[PDB]
Amino acid sequence: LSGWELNVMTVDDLQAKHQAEAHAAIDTFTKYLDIDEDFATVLVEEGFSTLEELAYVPMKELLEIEGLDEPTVEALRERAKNALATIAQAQEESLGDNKPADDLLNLEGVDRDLAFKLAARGVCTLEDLAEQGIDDLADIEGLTDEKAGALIMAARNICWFGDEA
Repeated sequence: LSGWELNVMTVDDLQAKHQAEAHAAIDTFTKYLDIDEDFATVLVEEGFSTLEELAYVPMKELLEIEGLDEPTVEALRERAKNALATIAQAQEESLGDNKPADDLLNLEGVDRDLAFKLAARGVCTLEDLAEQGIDDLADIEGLTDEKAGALIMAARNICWFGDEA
């Protein structure tokens, strides 16, 4: 009805979602004023909670913060770089919901590419391959139907026909 993604998750904490998140960000600026601790704190007016579009901001609006020396701005830039790094890490961890473990790369005949493709197909655990047919594991970038069938036979032999755990 609104066209935008609605989110209702919290039940008792972070219930307001606008005031409880305003003054609770100590995990973000855990090392912000690394020169000395008795300098300042992050503000709520600007927010200091974005760390993505805040990397580039002119000096027209940063005067309202008392105690603005060049170590302060250098520590701000260093923390922005560290935030960029941790955000890129969180992205590269969240986008790829595959995680091919050691049991997935131990199959004979699959490199990183085939492992990633079979993990993106929808299966990621060894015991759940026997219930995937030949056409189910088809349309793979770099996998012949005969080779896919043979790998399915090998999987069902090592897991089901082998009778081991």
